[PDB]
This record gives sequence, structure tokens and C-alpha cells, in this order.
Amino acid sequence: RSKADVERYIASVQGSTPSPRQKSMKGFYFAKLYYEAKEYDLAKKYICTYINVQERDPKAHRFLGLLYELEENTDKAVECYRRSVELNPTQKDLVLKIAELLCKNDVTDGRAKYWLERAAKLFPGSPAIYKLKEQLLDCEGED
Repeated sequence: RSKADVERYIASVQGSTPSPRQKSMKGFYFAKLYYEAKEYDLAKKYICTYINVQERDPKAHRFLGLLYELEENTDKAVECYRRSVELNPTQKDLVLKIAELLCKNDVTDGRAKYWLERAAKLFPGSPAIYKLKEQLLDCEGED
């Protein structure tokens, strides 16, 4: 998919449902299509426009989180995933994802241990959990 293909669709929306809210209601579509075009900076731009007018859509915060994760922007990805979980807490997968991202970025972060413990409740006996905990134990300070 090209930037031009997505532009054509945006133009069609402008021509038939031109109001500000109507256009914003199409921003998740625009963002996914730009993501398909591998236009990542534009995908971020447009998912942000949709979150503006549909702030409680957990799928939209998750998708914005995905874009930030692709940039290895740990803080922004975590914030987005956290909001998505708050809106739809059945997403246990995101709790593990947050823990994994924080551990990859900075073992020595109070945040990594906090999320790891939240994830451990949701994934009893998980070797993914046990591996992160090993990493945290390795970097613990000594009394």
C-alpha cells in the first residue's frame, strides 16, 4: 500500500462525511492503512487524531502502544498499554507485555518489578514470568 492509496481514501471520506467528528471517527482506519503502507510516522499522527475524539477505545490505545513499541519508546508504549488495560482489563496479555518491555529497557527500574508482580498473578507458573524474575534478582543490590 502506498501513501497515495491512503490519501485517496481520506479524500473519499472528506467528500461524503466532511464534519470534524465524522472525519475523526475514521482515524483508526486511516492509522491502520498508513501502518500497512509502512508509514510509521504517519500512522502515529493519525491514531493520535482518533484518540482525541475516542479516548476510551482500548483498541486504539493498544495500537498506539504498538507503534511506540516499534520505535522502542518504552515510556510511551507502556503508558498506552496501561490505558488500554484500564479500559479493558481482560487483556492480561498487555500486563505481561508491559513487564517485558520495562525489563528489556531498564532492569533496575522500580517500575519493572511492579509490573512483573502484576503479571505474575495473571500468569501463574509461567516460565516467561520466572525468566524476568531471574533477571531482576540478578541485578538486585546487596544488603
